[PDB]
Amino acid sequence: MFDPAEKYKMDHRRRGIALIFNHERFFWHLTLPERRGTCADRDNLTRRFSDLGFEVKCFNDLKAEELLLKIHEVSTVSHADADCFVCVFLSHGEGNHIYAYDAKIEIQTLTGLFKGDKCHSLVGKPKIFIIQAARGNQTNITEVDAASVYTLPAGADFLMCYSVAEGYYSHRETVNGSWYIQDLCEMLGKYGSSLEFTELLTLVNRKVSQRRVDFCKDPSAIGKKQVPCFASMLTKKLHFFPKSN
Amino acid sequence: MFDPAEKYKMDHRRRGIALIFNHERFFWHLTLPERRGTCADRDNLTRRFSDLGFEVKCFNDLKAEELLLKIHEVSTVSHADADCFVCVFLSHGEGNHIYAYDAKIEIQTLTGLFKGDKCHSLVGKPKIFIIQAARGNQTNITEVDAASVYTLPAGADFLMCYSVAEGYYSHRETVNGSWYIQDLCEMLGKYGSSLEFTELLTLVNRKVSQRRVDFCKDPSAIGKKQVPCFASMLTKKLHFFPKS
Ligand SMILES: Oc1cc(F)ccc1CNc1ncccc1-c1ccccn1
Repeated sequence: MFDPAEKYKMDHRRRGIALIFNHERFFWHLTLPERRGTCADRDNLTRRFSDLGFEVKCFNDLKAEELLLKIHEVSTVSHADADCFVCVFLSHGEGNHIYAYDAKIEIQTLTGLFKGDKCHSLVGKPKIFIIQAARGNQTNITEVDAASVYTLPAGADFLMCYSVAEGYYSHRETVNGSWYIQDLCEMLGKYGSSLEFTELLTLVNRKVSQRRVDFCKDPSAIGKKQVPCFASMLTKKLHFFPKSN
Repeated sequence: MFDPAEKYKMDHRRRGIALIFNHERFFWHLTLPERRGTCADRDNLTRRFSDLGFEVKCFNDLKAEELLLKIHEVSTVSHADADCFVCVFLSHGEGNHIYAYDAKIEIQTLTGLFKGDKCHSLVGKPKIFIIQAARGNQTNITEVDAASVYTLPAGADFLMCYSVAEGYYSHRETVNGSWYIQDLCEMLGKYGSSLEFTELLTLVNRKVSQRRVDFCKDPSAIGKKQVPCFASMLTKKLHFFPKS
């Protein structure tokens, strides 16, 4: 009775929550550059996830204490009547860390809040983390960052989506936002409501990888290709078909 | 005109090569245990990949020099007439490394041989690495290893398939072989020729994660669940439809 086309049950009362932690500026003593264009990423994601039925909650430039407080709140609330959970980090990072305004936080302690034991109401439901984070260097310009955040998985029924893999480069337009987020949001717009979500992330991999880097205004940006990846521990096909209003 | 259902071109003369590096025993001074049951993994993979049209080349207990020589040979040969490339490591590992018989090798130097620049004849073609490697701890029994190998991606058009993620445990039956390889090989057998390959790996994630660990013969094995993962940098849908 094992079914090769089994779908996650996506017929709960609510789609669920999408958190977006948006980080544009950092405490002076961290000496991290501003992420001009991140607000376009935040707004584009808010529209696309909202249109798929998510209750989107955005937070701008939280300090570590506030960020840990919000994400613990969301993890200890009931998801019993929700299909799934989405969490987005738009920041700088290094290895297994993301930067809040004032300090780095271990990604595993954030994903850990939504694992089986700690969040019973999300057991067997998709938990999707999207991470646009790279190394902070030091009218619509393209800024380019080295990959820095480990493309780690997170546990049963987690999907971890990364803007860039080791040895590649992350691009952000200061007005239009991140290449990865622009291409993710275009694909959510056209295909989010019909295509299997990993099939859609594969389109994003193609779109981002096909962006040409041979004729760049800045000569030092030439050859710096971007290739995203995703680490799936999903156990079923994931669709975001339109819900009953 | 951008196509949301675009498939990798899988209509070349040959499917391509599948390498399987099978490591059962290790140099005494490494203090690594034998991997009893790995030969079942090697044989099960050989049958399933052969049935999908791969030219399977197996190597048993190569030392670092021999392993680097074989994999460099395969990387510098023409893949122009091939659909794709598969490479399987059945060994112990730690972090960024896999064990040959005598020493550890950086996984990135092995995958790096098949990247764009270094292997022009595989550009735009799927490069699939399958890694059954965990920490060597010091009739058909179940041995259990802590996850140890980083679940890293490689580059454009690579798919990296891992038996186990951080915090989970890898299981091997000393006769029937690894849980991950048994479930992978069952799914290749039933669905390899019809299903999209990442869809099939998702079935393997479910099969392996549903294997119960509450009533184990060894009490210290209770609660040690196994969850695999894959890191995709594929740009299109990957199918292994029967060739003609
Ligand atoms: O994936 C990236 C991305 C990068 F930007 C730079 C390096 C890597 C590869 N490292 C890993 N990838 C997956 C899981 C764990 C690690 C890891 C953990 C601890 C120490 C080293 N690596």
